[PDB]
Order: sequence, then C-alpha cells, then structure tokens
Amino acid sequence: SLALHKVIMVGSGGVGKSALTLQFMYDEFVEDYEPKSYRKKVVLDGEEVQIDILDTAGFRSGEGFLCVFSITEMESFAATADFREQILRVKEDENVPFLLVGNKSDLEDKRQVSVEEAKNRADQWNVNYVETSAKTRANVDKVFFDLMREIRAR
Ligand SMILES: Nc1nc2c(ncn2[C@@H]2O[C@H](COP(=O)(O)OP(=O)(O)NP(=O)(O)O)[C@@H](O)[C@H]2O)c(=O)[nH]1
Ligand SMILES: [Mg+2]
Ligand SMILES: [Mg+2]
Repeated sequence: SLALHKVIMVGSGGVGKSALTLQFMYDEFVEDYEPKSYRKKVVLDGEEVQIDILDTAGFRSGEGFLCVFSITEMESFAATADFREQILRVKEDENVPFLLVGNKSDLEDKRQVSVEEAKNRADQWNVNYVETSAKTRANVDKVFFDLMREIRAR
C-alpha cells in the first residue's frame, strides 16, 4: 500500500488545467486539444508514491490544490481569489496544501499578469508561486511534486 496524494486542479476555463495534467501524466501536449481522475506512480524524494489528479472543468476529498490561472489573462488571475476562498471554506482548513500556478509562460509576449503581481498575492496567501508551460514542459513536474511535498507534510 503506497501513499496516495490527492491533487485537485482548479482555475478558470482555458487556463490549462487539462494540458498541465496531460503533460505531467503522459508527456504529451497537443495545442487546441479539449479533453475524461488520473493516477500515476512516481518517486517522491526516494519514496514511491501514487498521485491522483482530479482535472475538473473550470473537491472535498482533495488533499492539495493547484490554483491555476493564465499569465495571458488577468481575468483568470482575478478569479483565483474566489477559488481560494471557496477551497478554504469547503475544506474548512486554512492551511490546506495550495500552490498558485501561472500557466502558459511560453506566451510571454501576451502576458497580462506580471510576476511581481502574482508573487504579491502568493505571499499574501503564504503560498508559493510557480510559472509553468504545458507546451515547453517548464516547471510542470515541479508544481505537482512540490504540491505533493506540501501534502506529505500535513
Ligand atoms: N501555448 C500554450 N498553450 C497552452 C498551455 N496550456 C494550455 N494551453 C492551451 O490552452 C487551451 C486551453 O487549455 P486546457 O488545458 O483545455 O484548459 P482548461 O483549464 O483545462 N479548460 P476547461 O476548464 O474548460 O476544462 C488549449 O488550446 C491548450 O492547448 C501552455 O502552457 N502554453
Ligand atoms: Mg479542462
Ligand atoms: Mg518565462
């Protein structure tokens, strides 16, 4: 019986929740692909564990949350506040494993949310901010592993 870390993908429509999930799961990225709980056995810091990712459309059983927004849409960034508030209430826990993810970092020329703005919010919530790209793979494994580490340590 291996540890099972339950991760939940949250965020506005189109931010890349599915793309991130599929890149992490199968190392595949197909632009314009609109997809089905995904499971995968991985080694976290020397320990084989199982990660379970719930990729919902833009929640109580979840142990950790990846709060995703697109750096190219400030609207999706603004929306993270509601998602944040909703998670804490439903989960009743204020220190729930949470990570703010700014996806689509490869679309820098279309950025609407600066790194400093996102970081400010992350610091305000006492969580980390990581920018990812399902397309270039940049930091995708990092956000899932980092979140599992959060879950691992309560
Ligand atoms: N260039 C680029 N495109 C991305 C990235 N992540 C996702 N996309 C693209 O953005 C679009 C929406 O991604 P998708 O994963 O479907 O978003 P979602 O958050 O899962 N949408 P929904 O909430 O409706 O389920 C797709 O055409 C996808 O290829 C990224 O990092 N870079
Ligand atoms: Mg999706
Ligand atoms: Mg960059």
